[PDB]
Amino acid sequence: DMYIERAGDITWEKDAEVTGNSPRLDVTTDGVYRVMTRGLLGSTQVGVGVMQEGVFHTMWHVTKGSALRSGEGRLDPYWGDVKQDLVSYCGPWKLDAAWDGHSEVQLLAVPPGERARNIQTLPGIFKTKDGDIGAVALDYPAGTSGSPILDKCGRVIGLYGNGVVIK
Ligand SMILES: C[C@H](Cc1ccccc1)[n+]1c/c(=N\C(=O)Nc2cccc(C(F)(F)F)c2)o[nH]1
Repeated sequence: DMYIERAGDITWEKDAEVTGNSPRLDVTTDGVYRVMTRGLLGSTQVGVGVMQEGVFHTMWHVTKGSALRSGEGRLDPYWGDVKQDLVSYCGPWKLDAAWDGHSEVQLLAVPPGERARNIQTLPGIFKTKDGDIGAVALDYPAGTSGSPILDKCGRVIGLYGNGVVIK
């Protein structure tokens, strides 16, 4: 039994936390949800995801294509990609926004057993083997993966877990 419970609103918080890990630039209803999996003993958060325009968005490794219970209703997967590590439920992919490249972002981190929180940060670019990946330099536990990363205009520009390749 894999299910979703709501974590909070998707907003750019003006008085958000600011990380010391990076340098500064200059001196059905929508929201974030915890993807859970109940067991014999207790319950355990496997990931995070975004509900937007009647479509639930998360990463493939969280659910692995499993149907999600949502209180009374049930959510079947519509589309996915294993190599990109993405999956949508109830409709096609709707998060069309992207990082501009010259701005700070807010990670709306939704960690396991802990409240949702915005952390402001400048993304770095890391030359990995087989790509220059852009990433937010913030280590959160596994189960936080799928947490949305936001721009100043409120839009989800990426999901936390794996970085983003640049070509
Ligand atoms: C700290 C750790 C570092 C790490 C990175 C990759 C592999 C292994 C380790 N890390 C980063 C992370 N996620 C993102 O940075 N995601 C993201 C997605 C789209 C867009 C943006 C952008 F807006 F910053 F560019 C970021 O998850 N973990």
